[PDB]
Amino acid sequence: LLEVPFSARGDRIPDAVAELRTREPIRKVRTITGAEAWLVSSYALCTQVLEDRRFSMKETAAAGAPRLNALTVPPEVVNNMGNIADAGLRKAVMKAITPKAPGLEQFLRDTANSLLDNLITEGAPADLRNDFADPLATALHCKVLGIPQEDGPKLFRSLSIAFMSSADPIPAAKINWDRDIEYMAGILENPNITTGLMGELSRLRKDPAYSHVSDELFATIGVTFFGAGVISTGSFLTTALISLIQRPQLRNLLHEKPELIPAGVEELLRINLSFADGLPRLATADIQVGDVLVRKGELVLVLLEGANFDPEHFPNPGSIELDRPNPTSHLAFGRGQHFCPGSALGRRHAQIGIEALLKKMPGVDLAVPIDQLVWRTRFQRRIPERLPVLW
Ligand code: HEM
Ligand SMILES: FC(F)(F)c1ccc(-c2ccc(Cn3ccnc3)cc2)cc1
Ligand SMILES: FC(F)(F)c1ccc(-c2ccc(Cn3ccnc3)cc2)cc1
Repeated sequence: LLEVPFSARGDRIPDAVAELRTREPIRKVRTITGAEAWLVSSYALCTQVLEDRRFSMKETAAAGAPRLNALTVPPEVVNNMGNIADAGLRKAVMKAITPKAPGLEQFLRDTANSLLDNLITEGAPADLRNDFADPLATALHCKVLGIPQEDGPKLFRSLSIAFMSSADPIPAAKINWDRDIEYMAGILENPNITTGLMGELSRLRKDPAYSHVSDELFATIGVTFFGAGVISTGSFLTTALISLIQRPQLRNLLHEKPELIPAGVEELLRINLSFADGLPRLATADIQVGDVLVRKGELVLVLLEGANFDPEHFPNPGSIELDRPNPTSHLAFGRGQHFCPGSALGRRHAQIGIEALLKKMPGVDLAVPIDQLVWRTRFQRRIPERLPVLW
């Protein structure tokens, strides 16, 4: 039986996705746990699944369900956004993580420019993942959360394990989870934390209108938004920079006309292979999806690059076109109930990171042949361990 995932490489889509989309856009596969699942790979069917709440994210955590991979968080946390909504906290969380907070965009620029200055001073080769994209992501999310910049690196080092995609439970994941929860609980008791997401959560925690919300949920919001945000933005920016380096004509165009960078980033989002696995959902009813009657209790995997390279929806899908008529209709941030709450911040992180890099390193290029990149395996993202460049 066809095993997923197909390839950990984030620099090229396997030829098999297109043939699967054409012939079997919903197809039975085996996951790394040994469970069976339905892999959905066309734009039409991917959108159907994500927009039908009966395909439940929450129920993927039920005991005895077929699993894509092992949980790395407590089962209740799989429903974290539903818990946030039920607590009446959605508006406050969204307001705290907008890229339009005063001084945040300028903080992003100053930080990106400082990171790039340090690389230039040290001399090529430079590692654009470990010494640019991930530190930029980490610094951004410390500022967004309102926590000390010096705490970022230790929090960041949990993520190589927290976002593993493993057949079995991971002992280190619980060690790091409990420790990072204790950190965020301490932050909520820290009177000097008055800004960002944790500053706001700290205030709502003492507000009688939120008296019933548990201290547990408040800390969980901090841990999960730091982790999801840092791993997602660092990983997306890293693999977007590869796609840009691989396209010197686009690199030069965006350097010459940086007003096109937002449109470029939107296409880089569309063609991005950062998510290593399909998005998992558990059917809570018998539901027809294409030629398959998905049965209650079965696992469905929504393959984002299946949708995003679907030639029916995105003609010439492998080509970056800055003037498509449906440019944000990609699924890089998902779709439906669980659409990424950090999408605006993720866009701005990448836009500013690319703007700064192209200004400082207009001649940026890989310093090793592309096949020498080492792609992380059994992880929820596809990323190179190091991204060596010259300029
Ligand atoms: C380019 C950057 C990003 C990408 C590509 C991305 C991608 C995604 C996708 C595809 C989903 C849907 C998962 C699903 O439906 O199963 C998602 C959800 C989520 N994202 Fe992002 N994300 C990014 C940035 C961020 C940031 C900056 C934050 C927070 C600061 C964040 C926090 C979350 C959270 C908490 C969820 C869970 C939503 C839910 O369970 O309803 N992400 N993200
Ligand atoms: F909202 C957040 F906190 F961000 C959040 C959102 C979703 C998850 C999630 C974790 C795993 C799986 C799949 N899976 C594997 C084994 N069992 C279920 C699906 C969803 C976790 C946290
Ligand atoms: F170990 C910590 F650092 F504490 C840690 C552990 C796990 C998470 C986590 C947050 C969300 C999701 C689901 N998810 C992925 C992309 N979008 C949603 C999975 C994992 C965050 C932090």
